[PDB]
Amino acid sequence: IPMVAPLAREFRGSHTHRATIVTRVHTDAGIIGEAYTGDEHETMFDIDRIIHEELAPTLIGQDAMAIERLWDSGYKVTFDILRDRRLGLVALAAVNTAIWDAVGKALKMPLWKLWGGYRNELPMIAIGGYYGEPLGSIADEMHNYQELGLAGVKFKVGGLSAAEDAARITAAREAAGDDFIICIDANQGYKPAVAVDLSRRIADLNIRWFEEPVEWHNDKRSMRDVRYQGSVPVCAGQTEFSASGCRDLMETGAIDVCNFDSSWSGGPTAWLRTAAIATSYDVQMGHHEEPQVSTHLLASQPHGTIAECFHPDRDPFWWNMITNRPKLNNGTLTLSDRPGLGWDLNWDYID
Amino acid sequence: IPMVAPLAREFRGSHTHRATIVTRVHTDAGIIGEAYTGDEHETMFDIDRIIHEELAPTLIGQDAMAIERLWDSGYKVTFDILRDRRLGLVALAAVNTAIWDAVGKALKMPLWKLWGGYRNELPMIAIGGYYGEPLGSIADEMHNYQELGLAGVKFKVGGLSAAEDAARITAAREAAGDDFIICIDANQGYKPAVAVDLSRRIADLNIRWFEEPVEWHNDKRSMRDVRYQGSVPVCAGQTEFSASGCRDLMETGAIDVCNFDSSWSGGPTAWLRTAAIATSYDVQMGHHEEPQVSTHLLASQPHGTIAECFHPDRDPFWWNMITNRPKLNNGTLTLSDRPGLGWDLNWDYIDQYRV
Amino acid sequence: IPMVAPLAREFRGSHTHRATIVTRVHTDAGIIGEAYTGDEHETMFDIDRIIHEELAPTLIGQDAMAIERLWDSGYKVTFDILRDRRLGLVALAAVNTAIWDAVGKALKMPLWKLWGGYRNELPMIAIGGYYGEPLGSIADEMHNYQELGLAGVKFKVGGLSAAEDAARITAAREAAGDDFIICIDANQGYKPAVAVDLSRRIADLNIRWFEEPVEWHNDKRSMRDVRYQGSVPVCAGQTEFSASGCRDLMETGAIDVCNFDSSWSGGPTAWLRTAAIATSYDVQMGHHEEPQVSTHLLASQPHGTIAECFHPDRDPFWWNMITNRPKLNNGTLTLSDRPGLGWDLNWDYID
Amino acid sequence: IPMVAPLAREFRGTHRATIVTRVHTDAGIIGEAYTGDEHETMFDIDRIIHEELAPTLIGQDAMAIERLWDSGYKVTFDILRDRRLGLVALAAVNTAIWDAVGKALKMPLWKLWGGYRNELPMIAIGGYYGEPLGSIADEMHNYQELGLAGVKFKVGGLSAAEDAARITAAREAAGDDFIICIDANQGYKPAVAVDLSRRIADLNIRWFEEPVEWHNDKRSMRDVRYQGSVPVCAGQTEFSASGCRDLMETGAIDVCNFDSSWSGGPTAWLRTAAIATSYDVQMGHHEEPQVSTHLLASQPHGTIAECFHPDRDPFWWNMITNRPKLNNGTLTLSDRPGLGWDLNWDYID
Amino acid sequence: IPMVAPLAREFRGSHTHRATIVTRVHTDAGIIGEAYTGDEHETMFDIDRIIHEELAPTLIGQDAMAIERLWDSGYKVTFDILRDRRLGLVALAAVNTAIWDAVGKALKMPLWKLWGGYRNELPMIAIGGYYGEPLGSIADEMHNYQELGLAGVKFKVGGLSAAEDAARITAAREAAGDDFIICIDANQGYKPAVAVDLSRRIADLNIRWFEEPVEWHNDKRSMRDVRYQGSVPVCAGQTEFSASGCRDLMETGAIDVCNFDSSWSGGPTAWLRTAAIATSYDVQMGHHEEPQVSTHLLASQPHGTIAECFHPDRDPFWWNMITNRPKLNNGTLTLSDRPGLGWDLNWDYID
Repeated sequence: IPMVAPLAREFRGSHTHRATIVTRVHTDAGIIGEAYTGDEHETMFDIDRIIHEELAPTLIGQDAMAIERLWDSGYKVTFDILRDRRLGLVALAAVNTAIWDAVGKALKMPLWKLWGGYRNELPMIAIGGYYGEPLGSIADEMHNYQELGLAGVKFKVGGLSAAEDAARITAAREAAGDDFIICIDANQGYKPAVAVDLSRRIADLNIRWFEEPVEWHNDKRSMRDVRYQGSVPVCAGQTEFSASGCRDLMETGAIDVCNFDSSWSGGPTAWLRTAAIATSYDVQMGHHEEPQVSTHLLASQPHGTIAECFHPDRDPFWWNMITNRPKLNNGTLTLSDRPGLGWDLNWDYID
Repeated sequence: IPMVAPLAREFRGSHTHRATIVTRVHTDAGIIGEAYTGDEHETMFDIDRIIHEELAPTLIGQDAMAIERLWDSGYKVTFDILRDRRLGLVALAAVNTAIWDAVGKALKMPLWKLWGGYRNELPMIAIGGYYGEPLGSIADEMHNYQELGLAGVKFKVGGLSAAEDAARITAAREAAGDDFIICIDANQGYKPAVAVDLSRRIADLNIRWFEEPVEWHNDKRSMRDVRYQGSVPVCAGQTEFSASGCRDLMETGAIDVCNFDSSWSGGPTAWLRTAAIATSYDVQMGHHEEPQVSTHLLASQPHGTIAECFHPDRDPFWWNMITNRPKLNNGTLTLSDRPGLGWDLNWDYIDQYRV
Repeated sequence: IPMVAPLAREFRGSHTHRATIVTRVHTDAGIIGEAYTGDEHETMFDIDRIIHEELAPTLIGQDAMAIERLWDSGYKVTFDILRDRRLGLVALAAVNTAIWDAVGKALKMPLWKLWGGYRNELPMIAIGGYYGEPLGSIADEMHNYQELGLAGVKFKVGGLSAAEDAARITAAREAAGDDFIICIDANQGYKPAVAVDLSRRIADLNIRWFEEPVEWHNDKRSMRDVRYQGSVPVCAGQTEFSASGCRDLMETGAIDVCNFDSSWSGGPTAWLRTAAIATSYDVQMGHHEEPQVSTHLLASQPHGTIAECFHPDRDPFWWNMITNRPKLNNGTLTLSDRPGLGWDLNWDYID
Repeated sequence: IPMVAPLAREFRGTHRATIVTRVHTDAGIIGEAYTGDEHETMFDIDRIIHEELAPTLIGQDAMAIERLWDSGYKVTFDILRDRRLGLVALAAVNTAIWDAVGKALKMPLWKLWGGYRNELPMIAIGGYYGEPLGSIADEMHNYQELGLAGVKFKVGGLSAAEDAARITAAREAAGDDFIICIDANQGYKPAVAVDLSRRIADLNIRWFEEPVEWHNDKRSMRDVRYQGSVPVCAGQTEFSASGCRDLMETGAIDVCNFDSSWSGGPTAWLRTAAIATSYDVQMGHHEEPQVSTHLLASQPHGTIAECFHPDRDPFWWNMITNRPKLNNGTLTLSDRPGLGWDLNWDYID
Repeated sequence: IPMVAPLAREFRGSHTHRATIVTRVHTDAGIIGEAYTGDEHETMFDIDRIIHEELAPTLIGQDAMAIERLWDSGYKVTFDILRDRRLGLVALAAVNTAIWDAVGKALKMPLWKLWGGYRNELPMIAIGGYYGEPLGSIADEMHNYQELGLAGVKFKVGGLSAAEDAARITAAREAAGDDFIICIDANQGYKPAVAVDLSRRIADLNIRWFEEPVEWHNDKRSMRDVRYQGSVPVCAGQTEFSASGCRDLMETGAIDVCNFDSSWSGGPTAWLRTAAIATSYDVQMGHHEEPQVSTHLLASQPHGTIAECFHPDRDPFWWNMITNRPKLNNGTLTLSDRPGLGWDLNWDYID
């Protein structure tokens, strides 16, 4: 199926702001592959430019079925020495996502199955527990996510001290009950000793995992210590650039869960390689937000964990962009059989 | 001490069965080295062929005293790339053990001493806790073991959820009291996360060690993690083919104790290499089953731990094969000064099950 | 700022004994660099011989300002194949510390500031808890240290069973109360299993760190395990000959704190290098004894920890050698703004 | 010396862009320096310098380097932007502070940072594809004229065969006594890089900089190091001392060219240097000669300073009016305090 | 067989000098285990002292047949944290070797065979090529070693540039011809770059191995590099304190041959463990000098290489202390069936 044209529409919404780039790739057949990815702002147009003048050229007229070849060719945009490597990886991820959506449709295959079809449903939690209580107190916020029918939450920490953040984590546990998944994300905020201290303080609250517990410079070796001296499993990966970066994390013994973001690292083709390596290390797979694509990627794997999304006011793109978004049935989301990503977009909202 | 002949006597005995080969190395002096090794059944005869057709040629007429020269030549049988590598290892181990017995007798030295002589006594446990209670309830099984003089038990697990298995281990601990050693064996049965769950659940039960907790493909690194995220020491090495494999285990930080099985990996010569490696990594040595050889090996090393055997039902050989077997006295077994393995084989028994 | 002469003044003092070599480096200016370092009794004269016959010829006439150059040529004394490598390392440190004291003075800069200037105040613990109770019972001793203004103690262990030594530590904790710092020092006396056992027992006594828990031959890896299987952080680095040796310790994941001794392996120049290597591994810096120098080294670093000393009956030097010794204030110490090491040696004592 | 103010003067000469950072003190001392070559993000890094860094410095003791550097380090914690922005803003401030404390102490940085030596060879970065500076032979001779010690020849863009030919040419034109480092800019496939390395084993190449693709450089360039014939150099792409420790721990490099203006300033660069000594790796430095000359000179394992042709980099040549004269490709630093450079305010405006 | 008395006889012979300790372990049987170990001169009486006051107490009345037990008990002497660890290792080694000779005699087994019996025949080379040419010119020296029947020489280097040393090595190869083994030893004298350069320079002279090429501090990694960037095998280990240290050199991929010295690190019991570690690493075994002991250690091992001795003028102890050295034939030495080390010491030379 030759490709005829890749177009891209730019978004922006407030709540400070949410942006994304809808990418579509029309083919010589009647199929149009589409997916929106990346929530990037200040660099949204340098990325859109990379897609039209750098990636577009090596795609137009190519067989959309030979993904390895196309991906191999577009992977050169990550070689530019003068710009932030992410601009090339996010652009590449955008085209790789839209293409994959096209191939699935052309094979009449939902992406969760084309990628392995381990299962068509998984739990989904919400990223909350933001400092400042912009969503109310931990009690109200936690109960709101339950009413929404979510499986659990990715509670934010890393801003206060072990003791203080330990209270907040405890408040959540008590408000939601034991029948709620609770993960904690530090965003690389703690120094190794603080994170260990915290890890031990909540050893009894049943925390799913401690996401990016320590500072950035030596996170591999440091979260490894937090992992072996702490009481809760460690998760990371979103900050890596490629599969090689997630492998190094795994080799260092720093993680239990890898949350490599495909929208940030070159698309599903890159994420599926990380996925395969995770099996050889017995490491579970996760995915930093991006529900529109994580659900399929995760579900498709025997080691996939949970899917993540934000509160409707934190992220409008997932609650409005999709009109056929499955109903949360007791925390778990079941993917349909609709080929590709199988999503129905909302063009009135798009504009 | 020239090599005149190798006699092989394999035999099966049902309890579903117990098999082994008895190897005998005759010498031009009066001496006759012998020992029974391994528990191969379906491949037993392939191993027999490797022994007489591949190993005997390099032994007959050679100086049994130059064990390294002999081991070096025979090691090549493990090079065949079209067969299971274990066949060559079990063959090499069988003959190697026999020779050591011969040299022990020629030197009028009991192996536990000729190999080191750290001590001549050590505790022994029984491998039990089988699912299905084939030996009675957990309680009855431990009591039977204590009354038999055993030091403790290597309890089976790896077949249920962390909750279930933890409950089963409690019973065992609860039924035997504190003066009893308790190790657990999952046989590579759990997924890392589950192994860790269990490990922490039995943290206050004084569990000697968690043997082979995780699945086979990534066992080294995964059990490494069960070792640092869990609460109990970890043991492995039995599934390794050689000393190198064990070294990787120790270099990975996977084990606290290595249970390299000599009968399965080239005999005492290779085991002692592994045990030497173990000392540089401060890893304690253990040995999976084979009490007729492990007692000497483990007793000779400064870092040796405990020997293992089964219930007479599970394994009839240890109890019926040896005649001058020492009486278990309150968990420990002390070796005599009898040269070599110093064992007295019961040929009425052997003759009864020869094949 | 050239060299005019190196003066050495050896002396012993009995309580087995306390020995040390005072070194003075004279400049063409009116400045004299001086410092006492070590505690090498029997090999004392051997060291002074190295200082005079091997190092002096590479310093006289040279510029003291070029620390890196003088160091690089002096390090040759560590190459001798026929003697303990410590001999050459101690001699190089003896002159290296004095030289630093000289440029410190010639720059009107107190060493803690010249070497980084992170802070100018830090806690100090006493190294006691000796088997045989040479300073009374554990209760009397901890109190004796509290009355002196010390922040805590580094308790000696490594000689008895985990249970016994665990009771000993509980005694010190129970006597001092919670507002006291407690570290334990095994001096490479335990087997890993015993160390991990002990570590779990004292888990509720809030131990700052477990210094050199295991036997020497496989210490790196063995203590890494006591770190991941145990409950308290591990410290080591004094037994190491160089920055590289401390790096291995760090690369193995063996330590939480590196206590590399400036005086035992080259001097401040080597110590500072190890400190930089530690920042890269999120490892904190400590320093085995040598308060007359450790205070300046540790105070300058952002990851610096605690300074250490001995009871006056154990080490008369730190307590009698310095006439302007800083005052302990509820466990803390503060350095003046005086150039170099800023110390006033009591010559009424050096005799 | 307390901070009284930090002034930022950025300018532009396909382009050259830098920020001249100046740190005013309570005394009459002003720590100044220009650092890095950011053009697109220039104004964002300038903003980080005044809105995020300035507050942590005004009224502080410039002497306590560790303390100041330690609080300004958080500019690198922002998860929503290139990490390089804070890193660059931090280097700018840290570099200007060093010159200040250097001037306050009457010490030239090359000596204050160690003072191993005051002289070192300097090579130029050239041999650009397209021959913008003329044929290889003429560009080599041109650098010979200028008295440079050698060149850092660009490669990584053609076949092992072609680049080897280009590199040979250079050897042919320059002679034997001329340093020749090659630079791929992470452009080769491991296999191709070994091929090139082997082919040039007799041209006496000083080192091979960033030979293989970025994604797995550590392990990959390490293989080039062991399967090839010439020493490998990398580090400029690392964000920190830790990244550099990794290249070293992996056995990837022979020389580390960590870039000071790019990763936090001299305070960070000197940490990577301490580390390197423990691995016996030599220290190099990606361009920025106005700062690298002192850093490298001060270390016992220092190697070479780098600069560009007057056509490619006007700043070094036009801004500092008292650049040392080259002698057989070697450069001697003066005893002037701090960095000792005298900017050209005419050119600045 | 019980031990009744450990007798030591200090040895001092001028050439600077050769010193050694002749240790004799007496038993209630006829047997007397005897041997002379290492070369310590000034620390000599310290070592001798450690033997009588620290080790003899743990041997008298004991069973010499229980080596592991005895060795494990003697090891504690290497625990003294206040003195060069070598003193205890050398004392431990003296006692251990003497005991092995006793058990070999009690078992009527020659050690080479009791330790393995791989072979009773191995080649021997001489340590030579000393700077200053005190043993004549290179050619003269090579021809000397050949007329003596030696199989080769261990040529000294590490003092000059790669070029000049490459020529010294060239002179030797050219004076000895190809029928000669040529190993080189830098005694940790070069910098990595210079050693690689020298290694690449001599790639055609057929050099058996490059011994301790680089400086001490980071020798493990730095020699791995010499090994992979150079052209000749690398040998080291004699500078290591234990088998763990040799295990580290192996895990780092630094050597091809391990020349761990028994008389310097705890004796045969220790060296045999290192030998076993070495087979799991496909690394060959060597032995820094001590031919009176190494001949048996190396021959017993299937991966043993070459025994080393000195020129009669560099060391008279191997040529005069052993009244019954087998004669060199075609550069190889052949061991007899005499129990233990099977040597007849020259008591004339001893008194």
